[PDB]
Amino acid sequence: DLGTEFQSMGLELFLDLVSQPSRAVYIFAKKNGIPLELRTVDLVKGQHKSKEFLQINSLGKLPTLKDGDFILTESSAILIYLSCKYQTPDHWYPSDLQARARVHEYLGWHADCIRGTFGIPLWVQVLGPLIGVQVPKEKVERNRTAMDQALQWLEDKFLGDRPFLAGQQVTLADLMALEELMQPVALGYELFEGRPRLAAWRGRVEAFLGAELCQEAHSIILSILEQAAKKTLPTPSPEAYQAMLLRIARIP
Amino acid sequence: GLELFLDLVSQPSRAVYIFAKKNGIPLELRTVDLVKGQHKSKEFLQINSLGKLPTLKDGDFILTESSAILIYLSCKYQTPDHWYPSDLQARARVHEYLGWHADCIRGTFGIPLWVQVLGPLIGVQVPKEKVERNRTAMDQALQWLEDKFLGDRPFLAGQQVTLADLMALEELMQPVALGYELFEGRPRLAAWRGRVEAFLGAELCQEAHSIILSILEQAAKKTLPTPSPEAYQAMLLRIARIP
Ligand SMILES: N[C@@H](CCC(=O)N[C@@H](CS)C(=O)NCC(=O)O)C(=O)O
Ligand SMILES: N[C@@H](CCC(=O)N[C@@H](CS)C(=O)NCC(=O)O)C(=O)O
Repeated sequence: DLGTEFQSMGLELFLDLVSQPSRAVYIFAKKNGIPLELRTVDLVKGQHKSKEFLQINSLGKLPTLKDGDFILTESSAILIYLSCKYQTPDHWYPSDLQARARVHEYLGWHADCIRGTFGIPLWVQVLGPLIGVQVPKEKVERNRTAMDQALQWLEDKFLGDRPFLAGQQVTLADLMALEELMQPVALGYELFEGRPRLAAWRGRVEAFLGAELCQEAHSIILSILEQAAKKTLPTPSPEAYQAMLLRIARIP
Repeated sequence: GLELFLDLVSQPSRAVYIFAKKNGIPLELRTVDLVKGQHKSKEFLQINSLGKLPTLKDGDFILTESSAILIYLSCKYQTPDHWYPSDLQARARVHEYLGWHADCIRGTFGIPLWVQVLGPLIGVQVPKEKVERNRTAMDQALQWLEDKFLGDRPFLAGQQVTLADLMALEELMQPVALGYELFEGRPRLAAWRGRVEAFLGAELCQEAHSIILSILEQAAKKTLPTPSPEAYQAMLLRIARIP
């Protein structure tokens, strides 16, 4: 038992930029100059279900942080953990009791109404057809309606007449939300059209993060539909296939 | 004074109720009857536009989400550190559980109430295929609870009871109350429940679980309220997101 499933010199982030929470953690680290050894784990190929990866995260999900012997999953937990270990600027995760509660409030609602809803178009347009499975139209339509309702709440409850989702500055909440919303955008769902306040929010977040950073975070997802069309994606392993079938059958 | 809007039929409502009672945080409890539809009434929507429970009102500061409310209260009233430890890694274990919980527990464990009580109340059956898929999903999630989170440790995020255990126990009680004996065959999980329940106290557990433990019989006796049209609408949407 040599622990050769090989460490980098420092902090390791196991990720795939096709994944929304992977992109959120990637961006946070890059923007703050947190030195991470990025380890690519190819979801479509099934490397997350490889013997090697399951030794690191038994759940076989991305992203995963490895800080020495300390292995941490869940983007929200990773983002917060990095923020306090690397003492990032307060605005991301405010200390103030109430401003922090607003971030935790968004992250909780996000997990219910954004996560698991906005990623469905990749399954419909790319990943299902990749393994010969079509998502029924009734479900696609239901998903479109749910996305619309969630965006409406995003504007009305969280953003309102304010600049960011949880107050006056960019927080972990804005990062999490943007990267989920990018998944359908990259597949040609024009989510920001007809929604000016959300559109301006997007520009505000991207302006803050920086074009070059956004560009390289989103590169892979912005190209995936065209790659699928030209049949250049990996063939899923049997383990990825199993997981894919389960995810597709979780679509309501 | 603090106000907590809740219904003890609701899992996250129960989690917050328990935390506050156990720590003696003085709350004005404000019952909002979910089955009736009071959560979609105009007066409650003036409090939480999302129309969901639980909701906390601290002066003119209105906060939703049980996880966020639990953390807020923990800091506000400076409760024993173990619930929400300050230590960087012990804290992350709590947040890690809460994130996974929101994916794999919340939305899966509540389904049997919809299958057995709430759907039938408004004339809608959940298809057998979905009930079986749900049973399989609960069993996979329980397995992860035991293998990844508990392991051979006493609680879900370490050596002491945290917010994670409270959230987990109250979701797991929903099917238990409806006759799913999900602790059968799972010694680590059964032991964990014993530990948590011993810490909270028998009386507090009984108060928190009384309503959900009597709901099946209320459905059988036909004594549940008639949902408002707004509640009916929300019910139909919830039922249709069952996969
Ligand atoms: N709530 C988790 C979600 C993690 C997650 O489900 N990640 C996906 C990629 S976006 C994954 O690894 N899926 C592979 C699988 O479930 O087999 C987080 O934000 O970290
Ligand atoms: N993630 C939220 C979930 C809140 C929630 O969905 N509560 C349910 C009752 S358990 C509710 O109010 N449902 C009514 C509806 O959605 O119309 C939390 O833990 O507070």
